[PDB]
Amino acid sequence: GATAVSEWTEYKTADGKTYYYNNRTLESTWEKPQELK
Repeated sequence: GATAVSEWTEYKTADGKTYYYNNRTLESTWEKPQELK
């Protein structure tokens, strides 16, 4: 398994944006990792 659409969680900010947070790595980001659609 690798980049098989997963290892990322979505979150909504007060601003009204949906960001993501890699759990396995614990890394947040605003840009989607072309594997969360």
